[PDB]
This record gives sequence, C-alpha cells and structure tokens, in this order.
Amino acid sequence: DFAKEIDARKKELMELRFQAAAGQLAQPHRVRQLRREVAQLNTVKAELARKGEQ
RNA sequence: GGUCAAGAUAGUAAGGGUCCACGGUGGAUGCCCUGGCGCUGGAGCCGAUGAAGGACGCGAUUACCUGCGAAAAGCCCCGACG
Ligand SMILES: [Mg+2]
Ligand SMILES: [Mg+2]
Ligand SMILES: [Mg+2]
Ligand SMILES: [Mg+2]
Ligand SMILES: [Mg+2]
Ligand SMILES: [Mg+2]
Ligand SMILES: [Mg+2]
Repeated sequence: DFAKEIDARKKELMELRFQAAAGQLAQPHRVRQLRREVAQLNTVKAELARKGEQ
C-alpha cells in the first residue's frame, strides 16, 4: 500500500512547485515537510524488506 | 618750504626660494590574530557490496562555499546534552 501514499504526496508536492513558480506560496514549510514524509515512507519500507525475509 | 642741478637710496612679484603652520596623498611603523612554520609524539591504507578526483543537481528567494544526494543543507535506530 505504501506506494499509494508516496505518490499522493508527490502530486501535491508538484502542485506546490507549480504555484511556487507563480506568486502564490503562502506556506513554504509544507514543501520540505512533504518531502520528509516521502523519505520516512521509503525508509520504513526498507526497514520491512530485511525483516522476516532476513 | 618752491624751481632747477648733481648724487645716493626704497618699495613692487609674474613666478621662485628657505622656514613655520594646516591638510591630501600613500600605506611604512606599533599593536593585534581570524593564518602559517618546525619539532616531538601519535595514527596510517581506499577500491568491483564502485575508490581517489570530478560533472550535473537539492534549497520559499541561492551567483560562491559547505553538506547532501532524486527518498536529496537530507531519511531511520541507539546513546549523550536539555
Ligand atoms: Mg633732472
Ligand atoms: Mg600628515
Ligand atoms: Mg599559533
Ligand atoms: Mg567515491
Ligand atoms: Mg525549487
Ligand atoms: Mg528510487
Ligand atoms: Mg544542548
């Protein structure tokens, strides 16, 4: 299921980039906060990959 | 006092010179250290699970440096500080 939440994050992240090329970007923090949720995502996936399979 | 004669003799500065005073220039000098040099003593290999050194790129705004790498001034677990 993890990839679904990853890509849902990626869509709004690109939406923020698109506004940021424009004059609208009132909450820049949401930018970097959206990316760490991606990284944590991927990280935890690797944390399951070794688990169980050994 | 006046005229004539003969004689001697100042001052003037265009610009200059020596000295004094006030600056401009310039960055010597003292002081300092954000940087070096040397000795002693430690520690001493990286790489095909990708080295050394790089090229692009990552930031709301980022030309240079750092750090980092599309999971990108970073992600997770432990411990320390508070
Ligand atoms: Mg005469
Ligand atoms: Mg002087
Ligand atoms: Mg010194
Ligand atoms: Mg290397
Ligand atoms: Mg950008
Ligand atoms: Mg990937
Ligand atoms: Mg502290």
